[PDB]
Amino acid sequence: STDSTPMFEYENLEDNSKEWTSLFDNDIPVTTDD
Amino acid sequence: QRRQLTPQQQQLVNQMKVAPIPKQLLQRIPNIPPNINTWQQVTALAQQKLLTPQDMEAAKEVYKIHQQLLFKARLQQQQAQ
Repeated sequence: STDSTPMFEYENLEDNSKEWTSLFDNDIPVTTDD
Repeated sequence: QRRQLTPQQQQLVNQMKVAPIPKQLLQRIPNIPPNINTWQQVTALAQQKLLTPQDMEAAKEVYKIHQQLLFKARLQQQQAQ
């Protein structure tokens, strides 16, 4: 049958969702000190 | 200075700047004043304070689902070529 590995490498659930929710407050950053 | 950029993450987050919300996702957030699908122009909804707390909880799903769809759209399970 079709053999595939459900375990990935980079496709992991990160907890860095902050950067996605801050877009509702700030759009374009004035500086890139990150 | 400091500058972190992973090739795998950069490609996903940097591309989310110019990404229009598909019709499949538009159904989750109906009656949109801008009527624009590009996120750069859609974010204005929250900036103009038009987005209410009740809309906020809905936008969260849209952005998340969009990020997931973008990954599959890049791979493509169906190749006509």
